[PDB]
Amino acid sequence: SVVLPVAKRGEDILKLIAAPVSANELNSNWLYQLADAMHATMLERNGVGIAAPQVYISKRVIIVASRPAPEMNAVVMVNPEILEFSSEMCLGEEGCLSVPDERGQVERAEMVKVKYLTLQGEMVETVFQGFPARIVQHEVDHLNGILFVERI
Amino acid sequence: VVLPVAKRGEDILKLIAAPVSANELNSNWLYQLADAMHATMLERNGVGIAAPQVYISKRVIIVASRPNAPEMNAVVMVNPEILEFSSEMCLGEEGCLSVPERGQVERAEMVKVKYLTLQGEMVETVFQGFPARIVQHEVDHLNGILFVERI
Ligand SMILES: O=C(CSC(=O)[C@H](Cc1ccccc1)CC(F)(F)F)c1ccccc1
Ligand SMILES: O=C(CSC(=O)[C@H](Cc1ccccc1)CC(F)(F)F)c1ccccc1
Ligand SMILES: [Zn+2]
Ligand SMILES: [Zn+2]
Repeated sequence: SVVLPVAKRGEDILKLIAAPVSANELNSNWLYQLADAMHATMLERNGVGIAAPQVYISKRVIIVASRPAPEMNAVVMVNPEILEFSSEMCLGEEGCLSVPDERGQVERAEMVKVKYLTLQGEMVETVFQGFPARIVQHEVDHLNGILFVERI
Repeated sequence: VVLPVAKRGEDILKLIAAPVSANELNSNWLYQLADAMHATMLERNGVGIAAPQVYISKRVIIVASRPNAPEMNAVVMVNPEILEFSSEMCLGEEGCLSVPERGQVERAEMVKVKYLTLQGEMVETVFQGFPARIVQHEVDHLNGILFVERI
């Protein structure tokens, strides 16, 4: 697997709205390869999530992978949409692979309901709670051109 | 896979693309990116393409001259760098997949270019005429410049 270089704060790739994955790209070796390189890069940097823009790819693909932090199976999400944010809020320390040695506290929704496509192109809707929810929110923020430092 | 192409107005096209790292050379990832760029260029009837045009902010281009012009084999260039521009200029009709306006643009008639192959071999070559325009156009994409800004 390839470990990819990661963009840092100050690079404007992080400030765009990433383009949706088109229909022809679903279930393609192009998309599987992209996701595998993201995944490998996330593991090599000890991240618990990653977004394509952070590897210079302005496409709506994220990975949510909470691990020590509670432990989940990693989930790849293509064109994710948060359909509902809870009004209940949780605060917690966040970091970012794109913002080396800078931590802060961000208020996030405690639960989100998210609709996304798998790499094959199947639609799934999943509710996230707690730390996994914060990860989803942070990564969707990356796809929209927002760093966490802007929500401190 | 035919990739969607960004259009003039989208910021992805104005960035300075980031160099491809050593780890990506000779990887299934890179070959797959180049294949997808190549297929996209063909489906849109282009003679070149640069990764930023398919939402990938990386310094990869293809140069693929053919009539409607010399016929060449498609060359994939990683981290290309123009080492020299001739002071001799030449004007030619250009179009762009991202500006779907044509225009008459002045280019260096000759360029000397260094790049990496997909396998990681470092290579140097000179281009003349239309292939040299194509190279200049695509390197401009890597530095956030569209041909309409040169008119
Ligand atoms: O490994 C990190 C480095 S940063 C990280 O994993 C971000 C994900 C994240 C961390 C904490 C809260 C929400 C999201 C990844 C980014 F920036 F690549 F998306 C980590 C930070 C805090 C707690 C546990 C682990
Ligand atoms: O299909 C086009 C439209 S554009 C095109 O192929 C651009 C490449 C180009 C064409 C002509 C001169 C210089 C560059 C592609 C771009 F934008 F991706 F780089 C075409 C134009 C002139 C000659 C042959 C074909
Ligand atoms: Zn981040
Ligand atoms: Zn162009």
